[PDB]
Amino acid sequence: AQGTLIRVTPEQPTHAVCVLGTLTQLDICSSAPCTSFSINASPGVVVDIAHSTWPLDPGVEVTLTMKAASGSTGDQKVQISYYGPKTPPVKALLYLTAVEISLCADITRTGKVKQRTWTWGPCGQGAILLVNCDRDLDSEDLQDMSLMTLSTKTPKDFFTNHTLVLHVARSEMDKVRVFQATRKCSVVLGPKWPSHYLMVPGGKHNMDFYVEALAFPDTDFPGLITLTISLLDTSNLELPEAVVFQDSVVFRVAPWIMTPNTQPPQEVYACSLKSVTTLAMKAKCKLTICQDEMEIGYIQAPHKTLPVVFDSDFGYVTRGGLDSFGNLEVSPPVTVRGKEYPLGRILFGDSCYPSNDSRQMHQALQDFLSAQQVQAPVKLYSDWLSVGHVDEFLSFVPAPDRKGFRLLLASPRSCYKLFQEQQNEGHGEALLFKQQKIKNILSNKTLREHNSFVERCIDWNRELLKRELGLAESDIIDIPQLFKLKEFSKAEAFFPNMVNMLVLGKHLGIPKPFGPVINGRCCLEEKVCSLLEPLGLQCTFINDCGTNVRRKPFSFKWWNMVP
Amino acid sequence: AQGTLIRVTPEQPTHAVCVLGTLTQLDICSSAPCTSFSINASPGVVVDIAHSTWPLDPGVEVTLTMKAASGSTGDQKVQISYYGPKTPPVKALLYLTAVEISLCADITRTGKVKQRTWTWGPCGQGAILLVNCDRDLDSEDLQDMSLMTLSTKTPKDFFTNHTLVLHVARSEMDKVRVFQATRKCSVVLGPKWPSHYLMVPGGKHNMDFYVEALAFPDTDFPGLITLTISLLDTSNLELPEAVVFQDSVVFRVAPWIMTPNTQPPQEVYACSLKSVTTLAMKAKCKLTICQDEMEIGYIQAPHKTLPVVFDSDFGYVTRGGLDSFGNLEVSPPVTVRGKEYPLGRILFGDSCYPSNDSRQMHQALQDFLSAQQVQAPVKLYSDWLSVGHVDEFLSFVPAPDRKGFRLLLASPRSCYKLFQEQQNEGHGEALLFKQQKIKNILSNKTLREHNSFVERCIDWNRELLKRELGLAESDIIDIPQLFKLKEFSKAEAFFPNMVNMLVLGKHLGIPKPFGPVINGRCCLEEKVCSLLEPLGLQCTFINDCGTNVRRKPFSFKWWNMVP
Repeated sequence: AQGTLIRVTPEQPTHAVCVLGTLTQLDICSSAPCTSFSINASPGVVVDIAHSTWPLDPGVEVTLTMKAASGSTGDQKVQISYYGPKTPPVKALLYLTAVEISLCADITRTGKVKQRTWTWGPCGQGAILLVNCDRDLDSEDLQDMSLMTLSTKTPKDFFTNHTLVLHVARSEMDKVRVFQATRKCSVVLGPKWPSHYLMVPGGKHNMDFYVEALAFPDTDFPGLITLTISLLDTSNLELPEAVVFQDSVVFRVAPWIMTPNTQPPQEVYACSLKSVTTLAMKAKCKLTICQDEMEIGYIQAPHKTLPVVFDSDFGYVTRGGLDSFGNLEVSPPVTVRGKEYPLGRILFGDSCYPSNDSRQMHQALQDFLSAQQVQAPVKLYSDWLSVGHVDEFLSFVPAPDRKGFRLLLASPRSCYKLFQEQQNEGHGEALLFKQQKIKNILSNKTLREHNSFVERCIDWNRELLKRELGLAESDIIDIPQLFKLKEFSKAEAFFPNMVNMLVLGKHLGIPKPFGPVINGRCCLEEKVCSLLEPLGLQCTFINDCGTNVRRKPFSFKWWNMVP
Repeated sequence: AQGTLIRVTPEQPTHAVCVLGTLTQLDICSSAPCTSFSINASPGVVVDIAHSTWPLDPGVEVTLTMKAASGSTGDQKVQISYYGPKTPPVKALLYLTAVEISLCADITRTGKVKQRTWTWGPCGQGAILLVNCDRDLDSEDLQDMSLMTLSTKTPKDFFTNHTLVLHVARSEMDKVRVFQATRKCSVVLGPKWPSHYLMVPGGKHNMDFYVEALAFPDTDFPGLITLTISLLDTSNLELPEAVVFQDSVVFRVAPWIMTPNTQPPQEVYACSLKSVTTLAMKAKCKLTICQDEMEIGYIQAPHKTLPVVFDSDFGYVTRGGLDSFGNLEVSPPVTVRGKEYPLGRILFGDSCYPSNDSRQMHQALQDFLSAQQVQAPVKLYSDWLSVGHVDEFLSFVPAPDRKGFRLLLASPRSCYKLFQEQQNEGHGEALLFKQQKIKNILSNKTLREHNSFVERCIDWNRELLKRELGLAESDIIDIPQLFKLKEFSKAEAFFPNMVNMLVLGKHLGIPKPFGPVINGRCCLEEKVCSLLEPLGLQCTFINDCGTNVRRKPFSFKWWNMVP
């Protein structure tokens, strides 16, 4: 393991402490007389040595390991006999005192307290801390926190000459807060003070501390917070305190995680019309009435997962229009050229390159999402849309076969083909919605070029999503949809944007495109179903849209990922 | 590689560009009639397809690759023949225009311009940028910068319908600056503007840009800066510009690197006595006269390495007493449990745990050194010394055998033994320097305890350095040295701190410890030589210390490391 080096002499005896679990090396030649030596000691001390030898080479390795906490000070002895030529010299005396000092937490992400660094994966190590989320003591308010325990086994009179201090680095104090459990609970470490003395009794004992995080990861906080325990010697009243042994635990603050439409819906919210309440109903989901300016995510720790709302028993964060959460989505779990993204991959749009007229999500948001590493953000292209949200051109719906989902991309092409197949059939006179006929729309050269330009933007995202999400054409479904360049050549929907749907599990709430009515049945409405129904989706069309959807957190534990 | 997807139809012909080096996929069924199809095209187009097949399955993969830049627009054709049952249908027409667009730099760290991400190591990829260091155009001022070249091979009339733009992300614009070489040089990308239009002529051409970094890595700058090139289509005067192809190069800003005493000295500096000029003389090193408040390091790029001074043709940085560069050192190259540290490992001291009376190096410095990753900083314990510099208890000198160096640690023990061996011999009356006799010093119980406490602090660093630098006792040498606790129980040297030496290569300038004179020869002075000389060091003692030492940069290229 790790440890110290003791120096013994024929001069006088040496007193020293040895913490169970550490490597105690012994320096024998330093103040030695005589050519060889012999080591004999108490039963509780296993004196192992290599090149138990007899020479006096300073290359000899004499390490001691104690087998258990002593009952009193100096229970174990180590006698160093120095002999040589034709003499029987001195015997160096060493009185050790073994103690047990374990600062331990839930390093095995299992909700139960049982290599000095935090490591990802299912075969990794490291306790986890949830950030404290609250807008404006005992278990009645400490189950959300992380338990850390300090157990000690030392001789009764041990803490008359040694004192334990618990500390955090000054650079991390403003990010954590530790509570001491008196078996009330008072704050011992925090933004205020970095260190604190523990009042610990000799013998077998152990106190509980409760830790919480005060900051999600961010551009200036990787997410690790370290708590160390120091065993200080204060046996000499004159000299200052001398650190005898340190040990620590490394916590990692849980990231904020977004939830994709492929997750079972748990609750829908709406603001002050009721096609949605009938939908949630069929969708086996709850429904409660009160604004799409926030996104419901979740933080998760072995001992507790907890919904957390993100705006600009619910947590909150407020980091801060491409600049709104309506331009924020998440792919479903996906694998790309090997690398596995179990929690999906966050999708948010902006522009191809920066200009005097380029919009983008505020840099403080982008940097934040990236800081949570677990869903490695992907920049799409949406700046081409008047409003600018990626939801205006994409969507994800649950599938029952391939990868388990399907990418829906708006598609002007799929609509011209549909209106064309419609004209050929003799319905070129059908009215959409001024109200234009399916043939004027088709003959409109100007409208045609516009969509042709939109096809380009969406197609550019088709390839982007294909690369970053590792998708295949077989994972994509083009939904017939038209567009029109209005404001500053920016794009708007030429009719209810259907790909801007409320995916509530397996039941979809799609905007009704009052399109060309054939056989008393809108062709678009009809086409959309012939694309989704064979997948199991239940298409229902509504008219207009303020809604949010709290969804079920991934069974997969974010910390088992391997970013 | 990476690329686009073209949609052809029997309707009309499709025109499109294809950049050499990209994957051009073809969508055939989208607007197809008829059950099978056939693909035939110009000689310059290698039409490869898999399940050249005949079916009409949307699972068929038809990719095109051009063999070379076209001479005019639409030099290559691709004819899609759609046939089936008992019919001979349409032939879809496609006119492609191949162009060459390579934005390339020195991705092979070789000083010569020849996977879209920056990677470390000897088998890695990624150009390197030096930060601009200057205190207060042509090659006369552009050899320190990094060359980036844009080569193009397109038909003469090509840029009448397409325009190239060079950009940096807004989040990195304030960290880079790009100059355009007109074959004067003017700024095109920088803290001011993120994008810029290139005025590029059709045919074969290539322009040079010169890049420089304006910020070393830091807690808010990992060190990567990305420059992308966009090929925009502006063939339709109505619609906005449409990105056709993007490519980029990823630069990494050179870290600031510190130089250990094991490096050959190149120049010593001193401020307004001359034992040092005689020393540099024997040391085969230059010498120039004018303050130890700065540290001379270096930045290094394949095309140029350049000395850079660090304070609070020389570069400068000013990030901002444990808080001074006198508490800053660097181990020599060393290997620890496998992990290799070729540029050494930065050593800087502070305290064991944070207190009301703990000192430490300003957090902005610590964070800075870490940001340069190349020399992964190690925190030692020095807060116990009145002044607080790690140089007061350690030093590194060049060795000719083992790892190539030797760790020198001050050692009160090595001095008591030496003064004791001296007393036994009958010199217990020798005067040190009030002037105390070698026996009063030895009998002094209070002085003895003090040093005993210092032994503890140094011994705690002995184990720290052993672990982090992977040292062995055989790599350490205790220099006899005494201490005394004065100011607030803080430590000071009980006689010229010898381990605070000016290692000028193989020639050492050690503080003279006017110690007990035996045989007309100070015992300490004598002991120090019997420890160093057999290693090749030339010990010379001076009396007191303002000096700095610019040293030779490691032959090893920092970017070949693997942090």
